[PDB]
Amino acid sequence: MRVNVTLACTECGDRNYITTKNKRNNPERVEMKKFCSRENKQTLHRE
Amino acid sequence: SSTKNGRDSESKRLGAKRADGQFVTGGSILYRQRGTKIYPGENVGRGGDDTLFAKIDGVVKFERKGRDKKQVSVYAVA
Amino acid sequence: MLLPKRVKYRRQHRPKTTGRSKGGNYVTFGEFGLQATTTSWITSRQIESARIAMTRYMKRGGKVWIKIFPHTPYTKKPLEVRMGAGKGAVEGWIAVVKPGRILFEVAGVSEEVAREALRLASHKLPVKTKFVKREE
RNA sequence: UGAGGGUAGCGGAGAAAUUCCAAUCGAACCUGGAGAUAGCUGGUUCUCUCCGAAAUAGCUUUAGGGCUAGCCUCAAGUGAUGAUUAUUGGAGGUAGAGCACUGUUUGGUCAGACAAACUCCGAAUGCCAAUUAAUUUAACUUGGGAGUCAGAACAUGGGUGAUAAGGUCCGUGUUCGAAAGGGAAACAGCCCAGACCACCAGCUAAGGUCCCAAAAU
RNA sequence: GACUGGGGCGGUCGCCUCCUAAAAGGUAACGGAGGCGCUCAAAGGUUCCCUCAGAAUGGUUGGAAAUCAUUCAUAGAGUGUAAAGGCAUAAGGGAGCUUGACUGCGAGACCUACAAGUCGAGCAGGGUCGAAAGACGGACUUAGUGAUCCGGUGGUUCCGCAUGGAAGGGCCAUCGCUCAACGGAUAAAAGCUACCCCGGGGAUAACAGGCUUAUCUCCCCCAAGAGUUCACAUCGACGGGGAGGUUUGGCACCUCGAUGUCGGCUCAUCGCAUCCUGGGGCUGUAGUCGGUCCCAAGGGUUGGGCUGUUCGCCCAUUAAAGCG
RNA sequence: UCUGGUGACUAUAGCAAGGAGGUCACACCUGUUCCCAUGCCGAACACAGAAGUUAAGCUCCUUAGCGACGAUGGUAGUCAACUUACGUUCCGCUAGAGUAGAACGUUGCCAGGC
Ligand SMILES: [Mg+2]
Ligand SMILES: [Mg+2]
Repeated sequence: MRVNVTLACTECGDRNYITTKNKRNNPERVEMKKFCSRENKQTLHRE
Repeated sequence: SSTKNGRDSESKRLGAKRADGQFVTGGSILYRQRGTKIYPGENVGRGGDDTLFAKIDGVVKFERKGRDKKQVSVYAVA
Repeated sequence: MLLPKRVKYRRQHRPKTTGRSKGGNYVTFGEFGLQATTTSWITSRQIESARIAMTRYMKRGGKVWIKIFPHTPYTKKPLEVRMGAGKGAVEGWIAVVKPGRILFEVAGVSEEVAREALRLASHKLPVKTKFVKREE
């Protein structure tokens, strides 16, 4: 199954990205890091 | 009996938009293509989906370089 | 029954029949030939009938080379149907000739035997042919 | 079978046929809502002057209807940006031809052949340009008003059909549509040619010169 | 529901690539031939290096195509998934670090009725690989999708009906569709009419006219052979060429404010491709009878049973029981 | 000119058989003390370098067998015109593909040492 998810920053509580993952190849939550809007920095992101 | 056929894609207008010798501006689209039938030359930038366009504004030339390969250049002074 | 083993497409457009022959104008193997002078399709049943007619009068004392082959198939729909709603199945196979093209060649037989041996095959072919000997 | 009576329209009566209910009954008649509604038919009345189309695209509970775009018209505004050849540059793979590739194919690596979905090659024209010269007179912009969305033959490139139809579906050109006149015996589409009105003058086109019937037995 | 070589029945409806498409773009048919409604946390970014298919020879013979080495190769393999254009600049084949599968934008142009769709140098904010110049806002390229209204979820420096709060609305970010008849009538929908009724159309069918001649009816060329030998007395294989416009059809031009449809009675009339009679030519014609083919339309061409019959089959005749 | 670097005109430069040459250089070649290297291997990419040789590479020269290039002349098509219905003809432009002759064993730029 491929189900879209919606990332969220941790230090600031705000959804700011969308992705899609494969439920077989990655059963655990995705933990990339991307540019944020409030801090002008690059904190983490996690579903 | 029946037919299993018909059913075509419509069109994508896919050829030369500007012609050899005229003053093109800074972002004009110079060719639409699948693959690279005609290469980007100098002062010309190949875009994504291979649609090469101009960068600085000047005259255009379609010039040959190899055995079966071609390129498009744009030169500055008009 | 002359037909290709496999063709890449079974339903083709009809071939063009005006002008003059592309190539195959000269006798090149045998010694006497049969060149057509009018344009028509020939449909591979009228080559089974003009080959055997040449074979019997020669008493199988020479060789026969047919220099055409039906490549192109031609269609037809059954009787008492309305127009459109498809394109019919393959009926048979045609071959186009144009005025100049050698059809048949013979070798290994005399001239006055072969001249009365090619007349028995032009009356089973539609086109008006004549009797051409080799380039000298 | 006479006489007097009863059942009434979303209703009566029916030994049952959609049968009868004031010459009409798959749901009577009369005035009212009501000038119901109609993308469908017929009709629409005075005269001259100038310009003069379309029968195509896209979407539609759409296919004989509608809306925007295309083609005509009147007025304002920019003002050679419109057309035509001559020279010049360049994009592109048709006709033709050829098997180097993908498949087809006849006779002993050699000789020969075939191709809408094959190309080592490849015209004639067309198309886009220069801001270059020569002849001509259009062209874009903003606003007012409609029409048209059933097209037809002939010529010439091809599809479908049977190298069938005055067949049907697309590309380019002309005439009819909206066009009289001379010719084709008669005949919207073929060939010559575009009528401002008058004349009992003239020279010619397509086609014609014995006679009907103008002109050479 | 609509298209529909009348309607029904079957089929198909949107997006992608090729061909017909007539060497720029564009271009139709119930014309020819295939896919799509997804998948990848590495199959994406960057940096450094490598080049393939098969052929042939050899040996645990795993046919030399399991694996193994040498030559030859010019692109004949491969590129997530159809086909076209494209590339060993690699856009193909392996490793390490990695999140640009970024936030705010966007001069210009392609394309187009409108709504949308597509490419975009460059400027700032934060980053990543590389020594650096530099490259990177997804994948070799194009398909993998759906207006509005309405509701749900997280944020908000916006309003909040006397004032202070709140219930509510606003913008930014995302979610609910085989609305697949894919520009989507509504949150919600199948039939019968020969009991039928109004508005239209020869724009569109059934009968007849017309064009065409695949079918249908006759006619002919070549000649293998059947006929003791013998192609042509007679028959005419496999193949080729036409005429007629009676059959079954194809096209939808004339008539839907009427062209109203089969056979036999009554009465005709014309064609020659002749059933009878008249005149000939061959004959495998002894004689009687026949068979074929050519000239010939002047007259003639029966009476009944069975069927609504068209064909037809039978019974008794006759010079003959002609086809249109 | 003559050698090496380095971009251009890009098979008229190629591919293949022969033949000549080497302190000026490029190579061939010996090595693993280390940075560096194999998903197997100093073969390769690095790195150290008295010695060893023109054999292959590169460099020069000639032979045109193979690939590439290619006229003139004629034909096929075809824009325009005139009759025409014929698998058409005649006239005026343009001009192919194949084939013959032939050109052909590269023409040059810029810095560095002879
Ligand atoms: Mg814009
Ligand atoms: Mg737009």
